[PDB]
Amino acid sequence: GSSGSSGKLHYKQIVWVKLGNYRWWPAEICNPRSVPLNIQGLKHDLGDFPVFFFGSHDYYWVHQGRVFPYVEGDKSFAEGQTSINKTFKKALEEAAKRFQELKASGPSSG
Repeated sequence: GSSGSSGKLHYKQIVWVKLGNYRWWPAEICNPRSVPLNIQGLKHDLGDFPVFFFGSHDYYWVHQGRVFPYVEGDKSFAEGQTSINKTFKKALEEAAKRFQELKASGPSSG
């Protein structure tokens, strides 16, 4: 916001999506004005914001605190000799792109 700001996730932000077990899935918080009504229509309570699931490409409303901040200069978890080859990877790549895109965007508020 302005003066004293540091908390709660903000739209257009790369984070980690919790699915279950040691397995996870990257995603980026999106805005309700961005996603289609189809998503908007989705009910909610509070905090829960629209997020886009990479690889799959699906929007959902998930509370906050369950998602983690995706780092760039580091990983040590999902990278280093891999012979899986699945949607995940596709998501990983996308998740990366976005992160690179977000930061790589014209100046407009913020």
